[PDB]
Amino acid sequence: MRRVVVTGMGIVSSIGSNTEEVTASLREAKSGISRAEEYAELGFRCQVHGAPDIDIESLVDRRAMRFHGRGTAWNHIAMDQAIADAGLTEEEVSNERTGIIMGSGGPSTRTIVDSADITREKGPKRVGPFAVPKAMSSTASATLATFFKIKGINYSISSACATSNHCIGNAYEMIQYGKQDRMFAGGCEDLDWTLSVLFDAMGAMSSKYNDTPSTASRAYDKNRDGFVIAGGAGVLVLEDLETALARGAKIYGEIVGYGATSDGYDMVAPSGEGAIRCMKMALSTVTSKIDYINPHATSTPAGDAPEIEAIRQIFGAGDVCPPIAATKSLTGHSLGATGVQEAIYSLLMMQNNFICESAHIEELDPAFADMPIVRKRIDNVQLNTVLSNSFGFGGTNATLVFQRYQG
Amino acid sequence: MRRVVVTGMGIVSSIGSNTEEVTASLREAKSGISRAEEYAELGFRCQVHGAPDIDIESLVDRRAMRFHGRGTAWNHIAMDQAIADAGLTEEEVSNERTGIIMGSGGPSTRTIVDSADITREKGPKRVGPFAVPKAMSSTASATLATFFKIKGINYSISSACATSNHCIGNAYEMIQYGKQDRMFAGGCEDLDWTLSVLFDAMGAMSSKYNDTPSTASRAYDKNRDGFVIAGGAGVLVLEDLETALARGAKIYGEIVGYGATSDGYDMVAPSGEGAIRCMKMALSTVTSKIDYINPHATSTPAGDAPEIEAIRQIFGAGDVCPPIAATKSLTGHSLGATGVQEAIYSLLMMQNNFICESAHIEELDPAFADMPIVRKRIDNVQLNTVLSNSFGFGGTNATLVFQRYQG
Ligand SMILES: Cc1cccc2c(N)ccnc12
Ligand SMILES: Cc1cccc2c(N)ccnc12
Ligand SMILES: [Cl-]
Ligand SMILES: [Cl-]
Ligand code: NA
Ligand code: NA
Ligand code: NA
Ligand code: NA
Repeated sequence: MRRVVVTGMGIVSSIGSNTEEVTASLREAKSGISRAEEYAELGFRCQVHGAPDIDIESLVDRRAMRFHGRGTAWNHIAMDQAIADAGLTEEEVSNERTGIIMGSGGPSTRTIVDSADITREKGPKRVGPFAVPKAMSSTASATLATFFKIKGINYSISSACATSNHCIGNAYEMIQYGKQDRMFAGGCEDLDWTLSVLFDAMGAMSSKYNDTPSTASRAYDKNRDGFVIAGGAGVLVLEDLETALARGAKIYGEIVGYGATSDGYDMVAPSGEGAIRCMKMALSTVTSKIDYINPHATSTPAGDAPEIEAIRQIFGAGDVCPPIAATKSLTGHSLGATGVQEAIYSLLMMQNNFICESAHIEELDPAFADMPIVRKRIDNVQLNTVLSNSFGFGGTNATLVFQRYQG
Repeated sequence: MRRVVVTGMGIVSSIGSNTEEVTASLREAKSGISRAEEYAELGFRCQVHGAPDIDIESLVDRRAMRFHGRGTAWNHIAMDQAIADAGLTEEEVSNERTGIIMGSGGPSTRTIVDSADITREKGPKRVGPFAVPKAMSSTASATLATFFKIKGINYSISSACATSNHCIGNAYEMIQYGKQDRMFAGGCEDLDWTLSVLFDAMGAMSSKYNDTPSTASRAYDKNRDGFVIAGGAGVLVLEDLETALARGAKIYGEIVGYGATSDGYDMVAPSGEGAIRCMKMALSTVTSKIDYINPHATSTPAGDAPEIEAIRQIFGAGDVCPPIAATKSLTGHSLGATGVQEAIYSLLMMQNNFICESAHIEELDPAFADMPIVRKRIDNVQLNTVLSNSFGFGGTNATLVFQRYQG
């Protein structure tokens, strides 16, 4: 099997509109969470969100927007960034050896609702002719494959909050097996009340910090009370190692492990044992120690703890366990975009020799007092191997391991 | 790479609620298309659909339905059928070597719309706590993986009308590469006005045959005027050959080729050249002649023709080209479910030594007069290798080739 490297990155996040902004937010523990006035107006319990701050119309032209919902428009921006970062020519983007696996946890719920409303108010014709590619689950792959003239693989994987970890992992497999030489991999999610209300209704989102929105997401805090929803996108350019070396690519890291398993247990709550099998699967092909864990940890009572137990089972407790820092405390949870964004955060930390604080821990949950949860940013540290978990509703687990390339 | 066989099938279709019913409809060219009174009431141009006729509550118990939209409920039925057909034990369904790749072209649009309506009329709490797993793009994999206690791979692929062909192909790869020994693969789609209107609004669906609904879908007819939308589901059980042989499995066929490519051209219209590359990819691993083509052909002016040209380019014209019969003329188009259902139709035709009529051709389009489009059912024919195309919006192409197992 061939070796596979990351040669370019792009991102739209609640903590920045490019990799430089995101790096600055990570370093300074600057929260991306703000008040969602619209949620309050509609009567939600949770009134916080992680909203990107980016001018779409300035970055994607009107005709290029015809088939984009907002999530996929953010994904288009991230794809332009990743192409520019990788320094790819048009021929390197558009060829039979180059594909795309790009997903979202849902399609444009906004498009679906607006369409139903306008059908009933003004008639079906007034939905307009461009709604299907926004509303279908493959929206992220379809829109980008068509616009960027992708000729190789083209489809979406979805797996809830695991979505873009599986997209990256499957794209890794395509290259390992020799089916493609370059892949664009990642995903996106719109941020819209028509999606967010589904989570508010299940009581899944934070509601006791509405008056201090910036600290509402607080993985590992004793008083965590649910996740904070976000939108955005991310893209990695992946290449077989020979392709990357021969063109003088930047190598942000090598993908050295991928795990994918299923709990077969509960729709919302993780089992823990599935996560253990997923991490062991990712680690089975890794020879070096892990220097940093980017957990799934979403700031929920029932979710943060089984993952910590799974980490304990594999790595042990205390100083022998890799440092753990939950980026969702700053970013919230962007569903389909989470996995790829967390890959990017981890690669940017590796590039810049620091591990961010696991933010907003005012009082550590005593269940986790034995674990190396990062309470203050760690500087001047050389990270060589990093592990990121994403887990999703339906007991779906994905883990990725990235390594600094040194030959 | 390991050999991979189909050991069980399940189906919910507009032309039958199990494989026996479906076989009878294929043999007798019995249309599954009927009047959609609701579409007429809402002011649609198209007033026809392909609706399954199946009593869900009699086949899936109430607690088991908690997280199902109607499409995934049909998918659950198809999964029960496929497990029963394969004769699998509980241990054979639930183990680390057994996974699920199960998709839909969209999630439950009904759930999304109902949720938005009830939020605005009665408040967010009244959405209830079970909406997310119905509304997310991974609904088919999440619900079934959780209920059937799947422990291996668990995710969805989506690619519009290519969805379940890619699900089967990726599951085939998992087994070929040795990552899993058994996979449940397929997909589903609900049938609901909140999805159908999106297609009516683009003018994509048949509207000139509303007074004769049974003949509205008519691939290759000179007067075809758009596709007819349908709902349903299908499931294949896939196994590595040694696993299948050792347990005395039924072998409905061996998967011997898979193609997946991208047009990189137009969002709605196929390019043709992408399809040629996809078929060549599927055929690159096939040594036998193709005895039957199950085309993508959806009964659209702009879609049926480029595929015919691509077939001509690969296979030639006239008698040297494999017989072509468009099952969508009977079934309509079930979006996420199409691929797997067409695999099942093709395997059932192979099992029963016949090729169905390509139905409702009152006047053949003269552009296709040189091609072996089946005008009357062909009996007493031994089919050994069959090819099925599914293509999707966003220029996404998938082709599967199945072969009668003879060693
Ligand atoms: C199995 C296991 C446990 C803890 C750490 C590991 C590592 N760093 C590489 C591979 N396997 C590992
Ligand atoms: C390339 C090509 C053209 C036509 C038929 C074929 C077949 N039956 C197997 C493999 N390749 C083929
Ligand atoms: Cl459950
Ligand atoms: Cl286009
Ligand atoms: Na309105
Ligand atoms: Na992570
Ligand atoms: Na109402
Ligand atoms: Na087909």
